[PDB]
Amino acid sequence: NKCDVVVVGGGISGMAAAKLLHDSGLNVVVLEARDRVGGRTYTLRNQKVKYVDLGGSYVGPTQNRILRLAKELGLETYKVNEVERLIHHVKGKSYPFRGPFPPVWNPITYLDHNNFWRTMDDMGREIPSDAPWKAPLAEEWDNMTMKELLDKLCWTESAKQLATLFVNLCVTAETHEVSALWFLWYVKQCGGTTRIISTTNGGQERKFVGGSGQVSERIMDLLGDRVKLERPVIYIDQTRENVLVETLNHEMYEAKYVISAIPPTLGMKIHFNPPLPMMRNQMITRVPLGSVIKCIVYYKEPFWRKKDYCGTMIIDGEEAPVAYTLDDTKPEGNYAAIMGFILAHKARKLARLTKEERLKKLCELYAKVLGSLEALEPVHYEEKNWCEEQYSGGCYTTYFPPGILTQYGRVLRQPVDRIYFAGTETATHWSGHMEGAVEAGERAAREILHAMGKIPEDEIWQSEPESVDVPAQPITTTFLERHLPSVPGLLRLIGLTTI
Amino acid sequence: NKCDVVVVGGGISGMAAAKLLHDSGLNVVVLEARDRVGGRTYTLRNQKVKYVDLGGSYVGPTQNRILRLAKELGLETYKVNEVERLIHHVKGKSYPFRGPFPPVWNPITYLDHNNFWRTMDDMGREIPSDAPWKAPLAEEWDNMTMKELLDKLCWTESAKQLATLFVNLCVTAETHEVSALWFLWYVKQCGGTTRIISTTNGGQERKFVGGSGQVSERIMDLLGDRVKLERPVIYIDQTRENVLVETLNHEMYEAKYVISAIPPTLGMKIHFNPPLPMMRNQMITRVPLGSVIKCIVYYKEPFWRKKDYCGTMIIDGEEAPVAYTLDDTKPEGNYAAIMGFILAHKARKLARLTKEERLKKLCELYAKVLGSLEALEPVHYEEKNWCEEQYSGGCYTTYFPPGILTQYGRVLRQPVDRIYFAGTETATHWSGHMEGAVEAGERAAREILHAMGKIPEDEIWQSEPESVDVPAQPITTTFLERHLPSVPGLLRLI
Ligand SMILES: *[C]C1=C([C])[C]=[C@@]23C(=[C]1)N([C][C]([O])[C]([O])[C]([O])[C]OP([O])(=O)OP([O])(=O)O[C][C]1O[C](N4[C]=NC5=C4N=[C]N=C5[N])[C]([O])[C]1[O])C1=NC(=O)[N]C(=O)C1=N2C3#C[C][N][C]1[C][C]C2=C1[C]=[C][C]=[C]2
Ligand SMILES: *[C]C1=C([C])[C]=[C@@]23C(=[C]1)N([C][C]([O])[C]([O])[C]([O])[C]OP([O])(=O)OP([O])(=O)O[C][C]1O[C](N4[C]=NC5=C4N=[C]N=C5[N])[C]([O])[C]1[O])C1=NC(=O)[N]C(=O)C1=N2C3#C[C][N][C]1[C][C]C2=C1[C]=[C][C]=[C]2
Repeated sequence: NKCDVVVVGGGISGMAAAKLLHDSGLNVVVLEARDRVGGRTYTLRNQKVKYVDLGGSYVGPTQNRILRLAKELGLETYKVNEVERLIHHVKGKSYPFRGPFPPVWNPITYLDHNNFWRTMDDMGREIPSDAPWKAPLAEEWDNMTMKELLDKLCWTESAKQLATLFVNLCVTAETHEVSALWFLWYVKQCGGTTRIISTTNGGQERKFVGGSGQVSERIMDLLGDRVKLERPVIYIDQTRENVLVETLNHEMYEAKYVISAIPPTLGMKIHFNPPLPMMRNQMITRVPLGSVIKCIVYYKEPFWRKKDYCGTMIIDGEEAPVAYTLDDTKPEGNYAAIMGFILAHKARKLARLTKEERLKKLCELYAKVLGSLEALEPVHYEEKNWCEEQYSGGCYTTYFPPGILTQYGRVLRQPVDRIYFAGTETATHWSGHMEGAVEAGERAAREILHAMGKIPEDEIWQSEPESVDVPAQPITTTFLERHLPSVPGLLRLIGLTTI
Repeated sequence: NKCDVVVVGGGISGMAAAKLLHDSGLNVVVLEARDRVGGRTYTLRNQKVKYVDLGGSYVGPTQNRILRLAKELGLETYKVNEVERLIHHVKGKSYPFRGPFPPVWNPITYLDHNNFWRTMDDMGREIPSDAPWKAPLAEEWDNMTMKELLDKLCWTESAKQLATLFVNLCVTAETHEVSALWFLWYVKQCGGTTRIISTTNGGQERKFVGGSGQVSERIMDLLGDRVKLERPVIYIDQTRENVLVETLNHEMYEAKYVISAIPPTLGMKIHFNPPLPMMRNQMITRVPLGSVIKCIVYYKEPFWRKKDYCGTMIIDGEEAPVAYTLDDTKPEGNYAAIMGFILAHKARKLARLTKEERLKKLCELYAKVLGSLEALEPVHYEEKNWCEEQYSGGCYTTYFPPGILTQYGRVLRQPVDRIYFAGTETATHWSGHMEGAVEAGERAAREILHAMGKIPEDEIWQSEPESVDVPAQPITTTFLERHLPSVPGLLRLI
């Protein structure tokens, strides 16, 4: 019944919030809908895989909050394998490469590719991380989809195709589904195009030894019986002196404050008294999560390494069920595995199939891409379709369709009386990621500490010292990358010389 | 506790479903979240207005189901005033006109306007009403917004501005918010551009004497204590022999079948056991409702009629809080009033203001557009911001953002075990309207009758005889309207 703060949701954000509050001496309760904590993180354990992350998994440089929290919990990271060559598979052919990005040889195509990424980052610099709706061209950019932006910027199909895959992979949505302003904000607040996408020096550099689910689990261990599992919140009443929070199994909790640490749209599952203010009421119907099946195919050995492939495949084309893979082999070199994402519309399309049918399709794809018959001999398979989850709504995160972020973005983390808002979606750095979950959980907790008069206003948002274990190299450009013209730029230079 | 069918939602669709089932001899219970029935319809009564529709109000030709149901309930309609001239107000100036549509004089502009509406209807003919995702170009049209389509088709700013207002008014959303495929389907399934937008011979021809709220109210009267008010459904369990439906006030209902007669996204307010199938689970997060404040300003007299204006104003431009009005005066000629809609982003923008501030802005706008100081002297004001409604989500209806209808549209009315889906959103004719609410409620009820073996499969979908009281005139085109070239067409001919 009675406590200081009810935290709705026991994912990383809710758990990080509860831990901060608990450490500060408050009585906290975590109400978790599922029979488990972790939410969009889920580490499955069995003898065949030992452990496997079926949800969020990767951490990297500049994600200092999750790294600190995980380290404090006694967790270690290891590096995702990127020793050997990456593969870019396009028009039925594999092109192995080193360095972070697929090489482009055609001079015009090179100009187009260079300009596109540059322009994405250029536009991003005009977008405040904490207020994307304040960008000078916010309305213009919000009123077009990423598809329209690609159509305008990409003068080659090659660039347009790679850019599309980039969007699909980053936010598990189609280019036509998402606002350009939102996507540009999303990339920028993850440190830019290079940082968001890279393995070495980027968001995918590392995984936790033992799985990411240990973050939430070990916090639950610390909190003990303060975490209530199988307590979906159905009702929040703020009409009386103390906030009343009711669960589906007919329990009532009474608190001074509430943190909502659930995906924004899942706020819809709660009936509010009094009703939410108009802007939030409508916002939570406007913010879907993306669509993904995360699939892990196990093999006797990491055979791709013998062919000087690290296991990273960037796979273009409608026929390919999986557009991106990473080596998921354990740091010890055993439980050899390829992790692949079935993205956006393909998650919808292929969900109809059986698990065995999806396995077959993946193996046949990998055999082609790796040029290896061994890919047809899996020893085990695990998958998770996040679209089916009632208490997630999707993965990885919430996307904003055209027009929504400028109209409703302001209210995402605006408190509603005594309800404060956590969740990765409310983060200003690495939103959509485990890192953002930590930032948002701890910020929301500190908003409550400030409301209680326990800390000053300037302590609500707190900077994080850089990890000593995972230092960040800066993202650099060359002179040529900076100043090479776009395709229309080159054409204007031709026009002026001809005239 | 125990009944044959639980209907979730006591709007027109839920009520029409419950009435059909009740009339067939089944024991029905209606679980309604609010302390009233009617949902997106709401008729307020007081001495100042007598009655006023603050939600859905208008009915017209080809809406034969709502007309039949209302007539059976003892309701009558009257005609919205369109005797005198309509006004098109653009770039700060009022252009009175007769006939249904604002005249365009510039030849190039005329060609562009003519082509646009014609193209909208041409495209709609390729969109199956019962399966828009089966349109030949479904993906192409679904993957662009209405803004992109208008940008492609409209060679004049004049056409683009009127087309934008048309979209804003029809679906209370911005052109950039909505899928082109969905919007083209929406218009087509209301009988086309002329039918959806027209007062005389269209969707806005008539209102119910006494208010539209009477449809739901009178069905509640028939059903008596079978209607449970202030029973928001929170939980549906289909794991056992009978379906279990739980409400917020801790009541449990047990039924053979359930009809969900709530806006699709409001399905999110219910926790499901077992979980919903993946496609519906995600669909109900992808389908918002539009944004509108419906405002009615009352005057001593319908003074605009004296200036030979009917009260219809089509008002372009960002500064105007209200883009569209109709005369809301009673058939008797008293309680003179102008009904206006504050649409889409303007509903969001102006919601910050006080009721009094909104009244002032509307009166000043109407004074300008009507060229009448009398507009500055209101005697009363009523308004409703549908964006604030927990158990509606918005008005008038659900819109589909780009990419959604083709990917998820199939599951909108697909049964989930013993749950069948009503609500205007699931209609195939006049979806988004009170007519669609009736169609969907009666169809969902008949799906359950068929599942019980009471009626054959071919009786699930039932045709409706035309109203004798509100007959439909056909929508016609002229030879020139049909064959005049577009702007690019004229350029190719040059
Ligand atoms: C799913 C997923 C996947 C598959 C993958 C991934 C992911 C995911 N991600 C994301 C993450 O995970 C997230 O962000 C997190 O986790 C979040 O957190 P939060 O905020 O906390 O949330 P959640 O988890 O959801 O939680 C919540 C909770 O609550 C609950 N509930 C609900 N409702 C309710 C409740 N309770 C009570 N009551 C009520 N009513 C639930 O149950 C839960 O528990 C990620 N992230 C990171 O960081 N990393 C990673 O890795 C991940 N993953 C991904 C990724 C991807 N990546 C890719 C590759 C390449 C690239 C990319 C991207 C970009 C660029 C490049
Ligand atoms: C709001 C509105 C307005 C302002 C206006 C209008 C409208 C609206 N509309 C629409 C209508 O109203 C609709 O459609 C109907 O009503 C619907 O129905 P239904 O389907 O049945 O639905 P609702 O109502 O919503 O109901 C539901 C119910 O449920 C309940 N819930 C929820 N949740 C829950 C519950 N319960 C239990 N549990 C749970 N959880 C609720 O509460 C409710 O009750 C319309 N329509 C028609 O027809 N008419 C009219 O007039 C209308 N309005 C509008 C219109 C406009 N118009 C415009 C002018 C010119 C033009 C236009 C358009 C187009 C073209 C042209």
